[PDB]
This record gives sequence, structure tokens and C-alpha cells, in this order.
Amino acid sequence: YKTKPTHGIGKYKHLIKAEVLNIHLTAYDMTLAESYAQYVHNLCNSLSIKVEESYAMPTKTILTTHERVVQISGLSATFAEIFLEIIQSSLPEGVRLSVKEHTEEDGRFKARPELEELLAKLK
Amino acid sequence: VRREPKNLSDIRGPSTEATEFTEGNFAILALGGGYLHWGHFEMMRLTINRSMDPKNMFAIWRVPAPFKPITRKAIDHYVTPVKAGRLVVEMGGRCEFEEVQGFLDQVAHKLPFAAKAVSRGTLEKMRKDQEERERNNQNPWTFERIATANMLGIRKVLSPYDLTHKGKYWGKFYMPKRV
Amino acid sequence: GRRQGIKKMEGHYVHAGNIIATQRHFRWHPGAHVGVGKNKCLYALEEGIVRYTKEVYVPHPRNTEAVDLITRLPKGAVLYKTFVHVVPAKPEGTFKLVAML
Amino acid sequence: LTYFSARKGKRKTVKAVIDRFLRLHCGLWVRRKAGYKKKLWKKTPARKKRLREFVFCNKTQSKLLDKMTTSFWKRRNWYVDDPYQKYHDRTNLKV
Amino acid sequence: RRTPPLGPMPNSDIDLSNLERLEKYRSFDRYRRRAEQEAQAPHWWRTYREYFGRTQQLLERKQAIQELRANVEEERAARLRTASVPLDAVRAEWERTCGPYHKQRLAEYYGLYRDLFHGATFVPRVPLHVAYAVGEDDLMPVYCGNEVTPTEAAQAPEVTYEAELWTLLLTSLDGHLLEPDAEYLHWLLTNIPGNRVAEGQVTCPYLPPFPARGSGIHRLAFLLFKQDQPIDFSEDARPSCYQLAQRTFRTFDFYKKHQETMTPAGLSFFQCRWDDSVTYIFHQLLDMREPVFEFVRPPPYHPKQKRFPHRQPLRYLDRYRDSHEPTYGIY
Amino acid sequence: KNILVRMVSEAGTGFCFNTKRNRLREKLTLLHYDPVVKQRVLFVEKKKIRSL
Amino acid sequence: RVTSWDGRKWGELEGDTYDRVLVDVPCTTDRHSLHEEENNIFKRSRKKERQILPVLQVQLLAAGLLATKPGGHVVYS
Amino acid sequence: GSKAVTRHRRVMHFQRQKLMAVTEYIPPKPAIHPSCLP
RNA sequence: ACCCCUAUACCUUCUGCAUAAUGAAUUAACUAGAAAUAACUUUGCAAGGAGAGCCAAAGCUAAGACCCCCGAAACCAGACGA
RNA sequence: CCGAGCCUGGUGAUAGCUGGUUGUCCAAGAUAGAAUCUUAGUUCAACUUUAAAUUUGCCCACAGAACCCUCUAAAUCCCCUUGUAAAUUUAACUGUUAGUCCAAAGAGGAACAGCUCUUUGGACACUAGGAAAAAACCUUGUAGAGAGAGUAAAAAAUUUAAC
RNA sequence: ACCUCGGAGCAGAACCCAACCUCCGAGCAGUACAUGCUAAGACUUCACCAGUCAAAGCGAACCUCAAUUGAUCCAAUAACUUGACCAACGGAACAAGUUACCCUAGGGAUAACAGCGCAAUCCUAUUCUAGAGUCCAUAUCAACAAUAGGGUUUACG
Ligand SMILES: C[S@@+](CC[C@H](N)C(=O)[O-])C[C@H]1O[C@@H](n2cnc3c(N)ncnc32)[C@H](O)[C@@H]1O
Ligand SMILES: [Mg+2]
Ligand SMILES: [Mg+2]
Ligand SMILES: [Mg+2]
Ligand SMILES: [Mg+2]
Ligand SMILES: [Mg+2]
Ligand SMILES: [Mg+2]
Ligand SMILES: [Mg+2]
Ligand SMILES: [Mg+2]
Ligand SMILES: [Mg+2]
Ligand SMILES: [Mg+2]
Ligand SMILES: [Mg+2]
Ligand SMILES: [Mg+2]
Ligand SMILES: [Mg+2]
Ligand SMILES: [Mg+2]
Ligand SMILES: [Mg+2]
Ligand SMILES: [Mg+2]
Repeated sequence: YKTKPTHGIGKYKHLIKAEVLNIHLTAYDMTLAESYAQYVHNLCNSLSIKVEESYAMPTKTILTTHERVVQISGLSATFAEIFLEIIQSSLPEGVRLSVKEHTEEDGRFKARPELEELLAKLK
Repeated sequence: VRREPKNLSDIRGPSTEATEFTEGNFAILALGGGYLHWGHFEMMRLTINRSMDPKNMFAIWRVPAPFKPITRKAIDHYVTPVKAGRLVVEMGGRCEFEEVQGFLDQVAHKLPFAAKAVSRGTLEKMRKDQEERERNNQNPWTFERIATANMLGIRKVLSPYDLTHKGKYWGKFYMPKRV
Repeated sequence: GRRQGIKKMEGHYVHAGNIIATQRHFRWHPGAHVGVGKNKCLYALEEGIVRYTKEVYVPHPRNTEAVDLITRLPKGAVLYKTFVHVVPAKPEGTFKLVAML
Repeated sequence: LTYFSARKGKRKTVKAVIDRFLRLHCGLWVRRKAGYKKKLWKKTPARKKRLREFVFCNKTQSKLLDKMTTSFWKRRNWYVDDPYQKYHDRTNLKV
Repeated sequence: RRTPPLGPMPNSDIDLSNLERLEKYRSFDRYRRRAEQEAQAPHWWRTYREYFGRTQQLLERKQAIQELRANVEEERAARLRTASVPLDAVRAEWERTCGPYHKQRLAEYYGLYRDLFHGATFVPRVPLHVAYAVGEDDLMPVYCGNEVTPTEAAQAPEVTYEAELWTLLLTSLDGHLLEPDAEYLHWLLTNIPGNRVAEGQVTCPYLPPFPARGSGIHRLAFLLFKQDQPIDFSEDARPSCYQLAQRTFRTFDFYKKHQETMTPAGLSFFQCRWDDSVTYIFHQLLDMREPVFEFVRPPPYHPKQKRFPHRQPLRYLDRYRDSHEPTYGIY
Repeated sequence: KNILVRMVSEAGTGFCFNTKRNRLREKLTLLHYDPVVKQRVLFVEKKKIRSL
Repeated sequence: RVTSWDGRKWGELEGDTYDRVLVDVPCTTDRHSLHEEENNIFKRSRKKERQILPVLQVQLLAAGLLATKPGGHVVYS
Repeated sequence: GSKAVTRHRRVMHFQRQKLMAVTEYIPPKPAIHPSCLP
């Protein structure tokens, strides 16, 4: 109750909120690429580096090579030093290491729970 | 696109916003509460620009662009609510008070609410004299003591806001002589 | 309106089955000796005295909608809910001599 | 209702009252719930039971019913095996 | 109107501008643990709790643990999860170590300390054993809080422990009839010559537990005392069968008189209900008729009866009816 | 859309109850408690009472 | 996902999110109007609706063209 | 009735006006005027 | 006696009404609250009361005490009228 | 005196509509709402009165009564103490419920008109004094005689341009 | 265009309460088939009718949903049960126009004129100096504004 000194003890939603690099890891072998992707992701989790997605686009038509990508964000310029050095050293077998960026031309399907407050703030 | 019910509470009470001198010596202090039309602003820009050269002296809009809607027998136009105490227009540069006061107060005359062109020194001066007057008073009885104590049952007549208002505000009107 | 509110205030004596509160959503949560109905209506399971306290909330593991909220909550944080309690007044029964046999 | 009959000059009972209500000798009146036979498919079982029960009437309803009915209906009846025999008298009633 | 908080409000300190950097309770169980921790912490606001109120030992241990895990055959059991522990062996040497410490809790849970000695707890160091002989072949063990019928407990039990004088005591805490607080004294032995029990003097002869019918479960405790020097006990105990009003005493008042002389060492307590044996105790040993007790319940609540009980089922009238048989007045 | 239909029991004969079904659905055979026999028994359709 | 909101808001709610869009705007319902009596769009009391009918159509279409991906396909019916 | 905020100066309740009369500022005047003093 | 001072006729329908609106020239005569259930009050008798019938788980018998005046346009039946 | 003649009778037609209603004296005594072929009316409730039975009532201190919305005021509920004398229940009837103005919080969309509507409170259908006469502003209530006395509210202030 | 029920704008913290108006929905659907029987004590849309929660007990098993609805009589049925856009939604078993040929009882002139209130509209004067006046603010005009007064118009009340 408002006047009582216990007020707003039930407040919860203030603690939450209701309101970029891409790494290529292509290999011919399909037993190798995902393993190293796993490893990089684990390194990211440990050092508090935000990850978006690990997307995979289909194998090239025939001979056949498939691409594994990891999205990373929150990396500082200074911290990049340490990070990139390790991911270069850990390279398993002639895997093309790329660092790609969103070029403002690379929209998401919003969930029903997310849409209601979005609508509320829209109007 | 939303219509607003007319909340006259905005004009009531002292201005707590844009009451600070910012990179400028001279400003027009509002002594009352009113809504500014676009016509007012048109006059503002015209007069100030034609008076003094912008290279030597600079003028600053310290008031937001109109956004409060007005409903008329549907929304027709937009207005800006201003409470008493807001510096509406700031002016700075290598200049003197004597030479600016003329056009500045002339521009302030056309304002719908009461207003005064003031320097930094003059504004702070009047703040000082007012707060000296309140401690200098020879009347045992202030509005403050009576209102808060509920002395004569005066709260029956008074409003809840009056306690905050110290009796210095009555509608859109600010009384500086009141202590 | 729906006439929903607190029926029995703090330190009120309440017989078993009485309504403590009615609510559209879960404003007050059932505590000790307090049952909740189909319509979230709080009633006294025992005769006694009503108390209102703040207690730390742990939802049922199966109840995903609240569990997920807990998961998103940062470390060190605890949800508090208001809980209503009936402190029973009279002990369950007494032992009495019937006969010397 | 008819205060004075044209044939005998005495009060008359409203027969609408007699085929809906049971009056107990003590002064209470018993009714059934309205719509207890109506649309039972849509009603909930708890609702259904609340409907089947025979209820009492408040003071004003009871007063109105007594005015609408003659003294004959208020006498004491010693029926053989009426299922309402016990309810005719009160027990442990202080005001 | 607002009133400032009297104490540190929860979640106030831990908040930050950014949340993305912070670790969340990824697990349900994580939060659960923290919530439990919060329940123990005292709070300024109203809480449910308010109203519902040497060095070489380590060296040997590490050596023995290293020796145990050394054998490959031992570890072969655990990985196949077809592994066992000697239950008896664990029990045997637990009593030496963590026996008394656990036993303290049970005594305070059953409220022995609060009832016997007004909350004056002690750790029961000596591993006391009591056995009750049933026939010739088997004897019932008395643990802490165990259930034993007074049929079995009809004669003097066999008590054994490591010892170097002593005083042995048996009390029925809740057994008493005439007074609430008071207790009966079953059999008292003083100036016990160590391990040997029989040679010590018999102050009070053995009496079996006698809990009345429907009086529920009765707890009976053995108390042992470390007697440094012998004492003459002029307590007016008169061996004969007995008269109950002489068996009544207070353990607290008894120990008060002899605080400095002796100190407790071990406890063992058993619970019991009524049995057919108890009947013979009143009849033979006491020469009195058996008291029987019932658990009754308080009368049901009904609101004050109204003259016009509006929108009530017809059965409202039957709530305030005392008899079920028809009545006729003057008729 | 739905229709109300009457359900009678094979066993404990002389008891019936009412239920909803879609018109498009197959003829309804059900299991329900009969207090005549004080047992859970099979029930079968006889007729449609009304359309709802 | 089934939602019951104004279709016009979608343009500013979600953008560049769909590769395929189908826009079935409210029309005069020619066959339906000729046959159905009740709730007819042509009922003379509801004349006002028809005056604000054409603009609405544009609005709804536009919302689709704002929500579609670059190179995304919208069909209007 | 009328709104609390008006374009013109609203007429007060008499009681309130009597209050305004009583709680007016009084300036202190010295026994000897300061300008006349050296 | 007047002069002095104080004093916004009555009824009725409206929240105010001074006054606004109906009603009154004045005198005499005439001109408008009729009853039950149930309660209360005071008696007689009392597990019974009542001068058949009826009521009764202190009731029953008796008494006392409660329910206005004037006014339409109409509708129908039978006579009378060119 | 014919959109259906006149007379007698039914007939004291019916009228939620208008008008009227007859000795003296004293006492208690006002504006929650609901349904209604209903808002010119009834019925129920609320208030009101009388009689009866019995025990608490009013004022109240601590403790207590929500999150969400992105932000919250005068306050309100509950309530021992206390100061007080009323309250609930039972029996029996009537009658009343179209208000207006002022202060405050608001919304109507003219910063709005003794203009409309919701809430809190005051006043008016009861006496008296004062503001010019004066429903609503201020002072004041329990009744008679007096050629005694003390008081309450209670009478607007203001005067101006040289250099 | 409406008449019943539930929301959204108004609702600040027990209950109730932003009229009128402007808008959004409801006249169900899905899942069980113990949506069995019985019974302490309570809540309630300001009456009544209706509506709502529920301990314990007898017998078994190891509901979602904001509204989603309809009295009596009567009719159908062996019984159990069923029946309305009675939506004018507390529901008359079943009935439309026109009257300036009109009548009676009344209320007002809550429709208009007459009389009143505000002054949105309109009228007038001042205050500021843009800009005209082939130079020149104030011979005479006059921009964007502010400040006053009257009650002639047009609306509002
Ligand atoms: C013409 S129907 C669509 C055709 C039909 N669903 C089909 O696939 O054949 C369009 C519907 O859109 C609805 N609608 C109206 N306003 C809308 C809006 N602003 N946004 C989306 N739908 C709207 C109308 O109710 C209308 O029935
Ligand atoms: Mg009248
Ligand atoms: Mg007149
Ligand atoms: Mg002729
Ligand atoms: Mg009427
Ligand atoms: Mg009086
Ligand atoms: Mg009604
Ligand atoms: Mg009707
Ligand atoms: Mg009518
Ligand atoms: Mg109290
Ligand atoms: Mg009126
Ligand atoms: Mg709303
Ligand atoms: Mg109610
Ligand atoms: Mg309500
Ligand atoms: Mg049960
Ligand atoms: Mg209706
Ligand atoms: Mg003509």
C-alpha cells in the first residue's frame, strides 16, 4: 500500500526490460566445422561476449562445401586483440576465417508476446 | 495523432523548467502563464533578427515548438504552454544591457502573458530582494502559517494546491508582491 | 463495479469458510490456512485471525509463464508478493475423562 | 384482492399464492427457485443444486403473502405423514 | 503521501544501468536457492515467521581417503553403480563421532530439554544402550523416539555403556494424571559402580509405563548422571505396587538441589501407547479402576438464528434443533 | 453448429443425461457414471433434442 | 500467428520482414451485396463508409509494401 | 460555476480575500530615516 | 386621532417567489376520511377459550382505535324529433 | 352549439390530471438507489415515526490494505485507548425522494454563460443580526416576561510624464 | 441512430461514482464425461428476483474463457428433459397510419416570437514600429501582436 513504508516491494518489471561481427568457418568436412564453432561460442560465453545466431546457409551444388557462421557482438577494440589472436591460433585445418559486418542491407519475425507492448507504445 | 482534453493545470504554478541562464546574459522572464501561438513566434523571429546582427550577438530559442492541440467547432492549431518564470528567449555576445533592453522589452510587450527583459545581474537581484523581503516582514501573519495550520478553518475556502502555491499564484496569474 | 476488494481486514476474527478477499487478478496471494477458489477468491480454511505479510515468491516448476520470468531475472534478485494468513485461535481438541472403569 | 366479497362480504385469498408457496405454522413461507427447470444443459452442477433447494422468504415477502391469504391457511394441520411436520415450530429462538 | 522505508529495500543494491552484462538466474533452481536464503534473513516488515513463531585428525583422514580410492577394484564398483556400504559398520562408529550431536536435536525437537530442565540443553556424550527382554530370545532396543509397547516394557531393562559412580533415571514426562507439569518416577538407581548396574542401590523399584486409554502417545526418557562422589538420598522413597501421589516429582527441582554434585551424560527416550498390560497395572499394582480418555472436538459454529432466514435451504431450521424425535406441546 | 442429444445407458436401464456434439461428428457412444447401478457404464444416443 | 489489430499500423510496426504478402482489402462485395440484405455496405444509412472506402484501400496496400522485404512479392486482390 | 483557471482575474471567495488583506507584506520603517542621517 | 420608528396581504402549485401563477366583492346558510388482515392497548377465563361451526405448543373471547369531496371528452340500451 | 341530433337510463361511468379538504395545544421529523408500455405514477430499498427487547455504537493508534502502466495529491478503509450515549434487533403503519447556489477536484470541448454532468463538503424547504434591498455570502440556533448587561459579524482604497 | 450484457477515453489509494455522447466487442467456441451426490460458513452489481465461492462427509482417480444471456403461465414428453432476435432483452398470448374537421384533462410556453446570460462572431479606441507614402514610421494608410469597452447582427445557453 502506497502510504505504508513497504510500498513497491512487489515491483519486479523494473529489474527486467519490457521495451556486430559475423565469423565464417567453412570446411569441406562436415565433422569439423561445427566443432570449432562450438569452441568459439564457448570462448564468447566465458568472456561475456554477446551472440546473436549460428546460422547455416545450404551446401553449394555439385564438389560440395558447407558454411558455418557465428554472429558476435559487444566486442571492444582493445579486447579484440586478445580474442582474435586465440581464434587464429585455434584454427583446426585450413579453415577460412572471416570477419563480416552488417552493412544495413543484410527485420525479424516478432513473437506475439513481444508485439503487444510494441503496439501500446506505437499508439 | 491524438486529441488531448484541456488540462489547464499546466499553466498553473511556478515554472520549474528553463529557469536557468545558459550561455547568455540577457533573457525575457515570463511573469504569467499563457499559450504561445505560431503568430507570436513569427513576430519573435522577425523582430529579433532585424534588430541585431547575428555575427556579433546570438539569440537562443529556450521554448519548445508548439505541440499542444486546440479543439474548435476538431483540432486546428498548436500552442505552447508557459508557466511564470521561464526564460522564453536568451541573448548573448559582446554587448551591453542598455542597448538591448529597448527592443527586448518592446518584443516582450506583445507577449500574451506578463513578461520582462532582464540581464543575469538584474534577474538575480530581484530573486535576492524577494527573499530579503520575506525575512524582513513586520507582519506576524503570513498566508503560509494560516494555510498549513488550518487556522480559521481556512482550508474550507482554500484549495489543496494553495499550500504549495504559498498564496503567490491565483489562476494563470503570478503576484510577486505577495509574500 | 464488480464490488471486489478486501472483505476482512488485518486482525479481524474469521470463521472457517468466510471470504477474506475478492479479486479479478492475483493482488493478494493465499498464505497459511487460506484457500483460493476458481475465481481467485480468498477464503479462510480455519477459524482465526487474518494477517498480511510480504513473502518471497517461488512459482511451481510446471508453471512455465512465471518460471521463464524467474530465468530472465538477474542474479541476486527475489520476487515479493503480498500473502494473507489465518492464524488459528482454538486448538484442534481436548482430552476428557468419561469414566472410571 | 377482494376485501369484501359480493356474495358473502368476506375476504378472499389469491390462489396464485397458494399454488406457489408453503406457509409454516410458525410464520415462515417456503418457495422454490425460479428457473429450476429451465435450460439445464448450460447450467453448472453447483448452480443446479442451488436451484433444487426450497428456500425461505424475507419479512416483507412474508407479510405480503399473509395479507394475500385467509386465516384458514394459517391454522395448524395435523397431517398423517407430511414431510414438513418438524419445521412447523421453532427451537431455541431468542428474538 | 509517502513514508520512507525503515530498512534496505530488497533488490535496491543489485540494480544497474545495464542488465545485458549481468548474469541471470539461468536455472529455476538457482533462484530457488537464493529465495531460501532470503527466508532465513530477518526483515523489518511483517513476515510469516513473526506470527508462526585435532590437526592430526585431518592428516589421518586424508591418508585413509587416499588409500580407499587407490584400489582400482573399489572404483570398478562405483562406475558400474553396483556398489554397497556396510550399514552396521557405519552405525557402529557414528555414535562415537556424530551420535550425540544429532541426538541433541531430537531431544530438543521432542522438547525434552524445555520440559525437563526448562531449556537447559546438553550434548549426550556417553553412548547409552537400553534393551528390553522379550521372552528369552529377543530384546527390544531403546533408541531415541522409538515406539515400545508397555507389554514388552513390563520388567527391568538391561542397560549397558562404557563407564568409570552414576545415577540412572526413568521418567514419564506426560504420563501424570492429577497435575499437568508433574511427572512420575519409574525406577531410580544411585551410586552405580560403573558398568555394573545391579550392585547399585535400588531407591525406587521398577514400575512399567502406564499411559491411559485415548491419551495418545507418551514419551519416556532415560537420564544418566555422572556421579563423582556418593550422596545419601533422603528423598522419602519407600519401596513396597506403590501409591502414585508419592511417585510425583519435578526433574528440574530434583536436579536443582544436586547441580554441582552430578551432571548428565546420556539420554535415551521411547514412546508408548496404551495396551492391555496397562489395565493390569491399575488393577493389580495400583488397586484402582482404569481411567479412560477421549479426544473430543469443540462444538460447531453457527451464526445467531434469525426470525426470517432469507434465501436459506429448508435445512437451516435443523441446525438449531437439539432432538430428532417429534414433539407435541400441550397436545 | 452443435446439437444437444440424449444419452441412455445399456446397463442400469432407466437413466439418461444430456450432452453436446457436432452435427458433423459420428454417432456418439460414451462412458458415464450411472447412480442407479452406482457404476460407470456405456451410454448410447437415441435422439437429438434441439440444435444449438 | 493470429492477431486482431489495424492493418495500417503494420507498415510502421514491422518493416522488411516478409518475402510474401497477400492484401485482400475490404471491397463493395459485389455478389454479396446483391444477395445479402442485412449489413449491406450499400444501405443508405452507411453511405459515409463508402466516402472513406477508397483511401483506406491505399493505406492497407501501403502497409504491405512497407512490410515486405526488398525484392519481396506483394499480391493485391 | 466557473473553471479554476480563467482568462480574466477570477473573483475570490470573500473569506479568501479577507485572508489576503491580513497576510499582506508590512515593511519595517526605522525611527530615524536613513537618507537624512549622515 | 395623525405626525416619530418598525413592518414585501392570504391560500394553493413549484427548489427560490418578494411578485411571478391560480382562487376569493362581501354577509348568512350548506359543503368533504366510509372498512379488513395483522399488530398494540384494556378486561374475563386459562391448557384451554368461545351461548354448536372456529382457534389453540399461552392461547382464546370481548372492546377500543386505521382507509375523503367536486369535475371531462366518451361508450352502450331504449324512447323522442323533418 | 352535427367528424355524427336530443332525452332518459346504465351512472355517484372512468380520470396516474386540475381544484378543494372544516377546533386548540405540544412533540419527533428531509434528497443512497433499483425495476417499471416508466420518468405527471407505482412497488422494493433508504430515510422517517411509534412500541418492545437487549448490548455496545460514535470519535478512534499501532499494525495492515498491488503489481502492471512509468510514474502518484488532498485523502479513504480497518481500528484499542479515550471523550462520550447511543446502537443493533423485534412488532406495526404511513409519508418523502423534479432540488438551486457557494468552496474544492475534475470532465464537457468558448480557460465555458446564476451553461451540462460525477465526487467531497457547506448553506437553503426552521429563528435571529449584518452585507443597500438580499434563498445559497458572514455572525448565530431549543423557544416565556424585563423600561438590565457583555459581546459576534459588521463603514474600500487610490492621483501620474521638463532636463 | 439506439433500448440487453462486457470493455476501451475519463476512473490517482476500502466500496460506489465522469452524465450525455463517440467508439470496440457477446448472443459462443474448444476439452472433459465423478459438468456425481451431499453439506459447515460466507460474497453479491446498492431492493426483490437472479448470480458467486466453499471446508468436512458418501462414491471414484492415481477445465479454458471479459460478456457468451431470458422469469411465470403454457405446450411437448412414460420419465429425464426441451421450447422464444419474448433483442422494446423484469418479457402484454395476439393490434398500423392520418386528422388543418378535430375533442377533453393538464403542463408549459424545457419548440418559436417577446423578455434575460455570456460575448464565440461583430463593432470601436489605444499600445509596438514592420512596410507604404518615387526622400520622410506617425499628412494619410497599415503587417504580426497585446490591452480595453458597448450589447446593433450571427450562433451558443
Ligand atoms: C475482403 S475481406 C478479405 C477477403 C477474405 N478473407 C478472403 O481471403 O477471401 C477483408 C476484411 O478486412 C476487414 N478489415 C476492415 N478494416 C481492416 C483493417 N484496417 N485492417 C485489416 N482488416 C480490416 C474487414 O472486416 C473485411 O471483412
Ligand atoms: Mg401538479
Ligand atoms: Mg401575477
Ligand atoms: Mg316539411
Ligand atoms: Mg402519471
Ligand atoms: Mg420540534
Ligand atoms: Mg421498474
Ligand atoms: Mg414492459
Ligand atoms: Mg407513462
Ligand atoms: Mg472500535
Ligand atoms: Mg422543478
Ligand atoms: Mg470506460
Ligand atoms: Mg445485494
Ligand atoms: Mg455496482
Ligand atoms: Mg467428501
Ligand atoms: Mg426492460
Ligand atoms: Mg383545408
